[PDB]
Amino acid sequence: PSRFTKTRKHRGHVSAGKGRIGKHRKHPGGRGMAGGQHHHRINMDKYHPGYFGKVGMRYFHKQQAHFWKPVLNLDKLWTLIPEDKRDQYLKSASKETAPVIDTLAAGYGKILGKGRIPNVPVIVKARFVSKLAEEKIRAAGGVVELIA
Amino acid sequence: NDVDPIELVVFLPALCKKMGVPYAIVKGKARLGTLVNQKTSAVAALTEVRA
Amino acid sequence: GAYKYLEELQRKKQSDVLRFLQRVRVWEYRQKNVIHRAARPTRPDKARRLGYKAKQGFVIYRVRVRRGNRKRPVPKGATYGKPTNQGVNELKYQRSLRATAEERVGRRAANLRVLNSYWVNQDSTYKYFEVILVDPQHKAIRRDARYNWICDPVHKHREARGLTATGKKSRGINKGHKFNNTKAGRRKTWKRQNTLSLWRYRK
Amino acid sequence: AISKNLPILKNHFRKHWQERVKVHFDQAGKKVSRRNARATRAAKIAPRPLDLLRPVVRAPTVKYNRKVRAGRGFTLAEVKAAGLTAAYARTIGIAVDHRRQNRNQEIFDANVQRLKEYQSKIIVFPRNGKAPEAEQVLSAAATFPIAQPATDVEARAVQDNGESAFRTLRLARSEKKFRGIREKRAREKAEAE
Amino acid sequence: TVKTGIAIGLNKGKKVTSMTPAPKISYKKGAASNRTKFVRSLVREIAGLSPYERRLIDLIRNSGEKRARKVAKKRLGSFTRAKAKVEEMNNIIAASRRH
RNA sequence: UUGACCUCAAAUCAGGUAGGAGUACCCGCUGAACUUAAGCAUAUCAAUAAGCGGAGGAAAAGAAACCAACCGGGAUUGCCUUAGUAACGGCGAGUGAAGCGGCAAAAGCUCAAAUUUGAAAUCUGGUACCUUCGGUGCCCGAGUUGUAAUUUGGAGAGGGCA
RNA sequence: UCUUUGUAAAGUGCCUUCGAAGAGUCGAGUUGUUUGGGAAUGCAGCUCUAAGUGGGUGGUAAAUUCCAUCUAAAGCUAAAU
Repeated sequence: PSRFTKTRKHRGHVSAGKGRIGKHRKHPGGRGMAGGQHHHRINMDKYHPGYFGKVGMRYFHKQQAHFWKPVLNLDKLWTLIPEDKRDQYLKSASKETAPVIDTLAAGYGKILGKGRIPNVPVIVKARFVSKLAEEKIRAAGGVVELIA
Repeated sequence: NDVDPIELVVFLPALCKKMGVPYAIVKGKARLGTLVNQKTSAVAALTEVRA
Repeated sequence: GAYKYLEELQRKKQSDVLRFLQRVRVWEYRQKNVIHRAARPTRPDKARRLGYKAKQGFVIYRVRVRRGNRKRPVPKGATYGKPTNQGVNELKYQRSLRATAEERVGRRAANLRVLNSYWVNQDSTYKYFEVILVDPQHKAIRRDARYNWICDPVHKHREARGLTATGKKSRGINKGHKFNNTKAGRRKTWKRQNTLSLWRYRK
Repeated sequence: AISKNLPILKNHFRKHWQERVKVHFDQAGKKVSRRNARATRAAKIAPRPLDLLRPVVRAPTVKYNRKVRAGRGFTLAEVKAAGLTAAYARTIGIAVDHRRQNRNQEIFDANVQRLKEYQSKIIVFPRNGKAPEAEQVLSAAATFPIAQPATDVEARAVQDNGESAFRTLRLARSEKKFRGIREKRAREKAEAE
Repeated sequence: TVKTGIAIGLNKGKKVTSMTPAPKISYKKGAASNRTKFVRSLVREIAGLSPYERRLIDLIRNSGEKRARKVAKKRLGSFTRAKAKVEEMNNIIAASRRH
């Protein structure tokens, strides 16, 4: 709030913390990102490299739905099952009742493989999977099949 | 014959010819109107006649 | 129905018969006034589909509007400003000649609402429109509530506001991604997307 | 006018935004007015539920097709399957959509079941006589909440086949990428013997 | 066609059992009624041919279909506009040549 | 000669109607420049201010010649998001939406294209009466170059059959 | 209350014949403006100017071949604002 701002400590000091020689002016360097190629080149080319240019292709009418693909790692995979029944599922690890996890209904598009899923069989439902994720799922004894 | 604008009946002779109904371009829409108890008629037809 | 034949036959605007009719009609439209009442529509089929019913209360004016662009009214053709606006010739009016015709007819007969208007003919330096007018203060049209919506005070001078078929076209009020800027009024959308919507609890 | 390690802040205020700022002090006021409007509409049209019955439909796009939501209205095919007429449904308080089409059985089954359990849960006063004293409920949507479909069992047996799911995905993707060239080459062989 | 039941591919999409709903009377706005064909046949007989249309008849019947097809695309809007017009004029030439 | 009709007139004709004010908001048209770009011309300010025209309590838009590419949604409007993103731009300065999603509110329809053809079944106006934001009777007109009923694509019409 | 109000209308299931649906308009070219809309977003001027299983849209211009979704060139309508 105002009573703590240092302008209150600046009452009585003539230049108000802006220098006598500099004489704080209204717009000394231009306005906005002005002069990014002429006199602010060093600042732009030292702290924001790659600012100027046309890299890549122009995507017309980009809908973020097409690229909607939230990531899910195998370690985070077990968090989808509710807590009350997670404990009974890690124990009694059995092929004939393997928990099925609707990662898509949970809001995850792809299954990634950060790793170390325990040796229990889990049926994984997802839009996409990766080489290592499916290998580890098989290594745990479970299976992954795709949905849409 | 004096239908204004003329395109209202411009196709009637063609339409009559294709269907084969006899047609007569009579002089005066007022005559047609006065045989139908109106101001003008611009067209008149008989579909049935006493014996 | 004759109007089905009339509509298709009036579509052939370059046939010999249609050319002869428009040759004769453009002349006697020209020797009459710029704005003059037509005693009956010269395109009854077009008037019928645009809502003209041959009952007393409906009015048909014929209006003659100058062709060509709009020359910007600056003296000596000198527009003082940046060169991107120095252009005084070649500037195109944003309202169709149909819309200009409806406006001049409406301001001539201010006691009528402009139902619609339609191209009737055209020559080198004029365009010709028959403007469908409906009298809101005639008891015939006040009754028959199929048409009593136009005597509602919100519909007076709908051509000046741009509410007829041409007005909708000029403003680009159409459904589609082609009209994302102009869907409910480009000034409303512009104001909609330039407002700073601040809340009680800032977001 | 630019210095230090600060991100480039794209602020769109070169325009005279000050005349066009709209601050919503009336957020509390409009909420009270809206609740009053709901109160007066309910008092006006009592005892009908103050709102229509919306069908449960699947959301579009690949992102949201995992959630059902209240659509606009029941398609005419759903209304007749419930044994009604579109006009009659509108009067008794069923939202009807004429431009939506039913192409999914599961969605269609839910909606006709939604209508059937709506009819059995409403009562309609006769036009003539003493209408029975009914208590006004204020939310048809709440009385018939939108339900997520039950996908499958919580835990079932492993139906393994060694399909190598990822290899299927590459195979399907490669076929889609190369469908044209494999067809065109087959076409050239077929036309040139 | 039925979907493949996976998130990518030619027929990506969930397995559903469909309807094939009752066709809308729409999608038939372009369908030519019996009376409508009669009306347009009458108009062509009585109105005749438009100026460029006669030139196209001359061009298609003397120079060649391809060289008339290009000028129709210029004269009319686009290629498919020219395609429909040219195929029409071959029919009118055949109809007017016969009998 | 006399009646029409068509068009065009006049009337201190009978009955009406428009103008102007206000303009905070709204609908269009026209439309700058200062400014920014550390210069300046494209750009920006801005599809803004000023000018003009036109309404209401709201107006506009509005029931897809839509969005999508999905297990599809379903008039319009507004808010949160999308998103300071796709994209535009001396690709410089800067500019920059929309679909989906949640919510508020939700309401759908009407003409023209059909012959009633076994009967213009329609409507204004004058006049008389009355229970008068009007009704009835009679009359003059308008109207067949088309007024009512019927259909508006979701359909619907006609013809039987119960 | 009804001599006002049933030579009444409305809804519904078959089968059949159909099923008309908007032109200087869409669209194309060029010009100017405008847009985030980029081989051209929209509008406007001029020239050209259609079809009816057609037409429009499907955010890269064009041709070939399909699919998907709507039905323009006529109109009205409360609320949320």
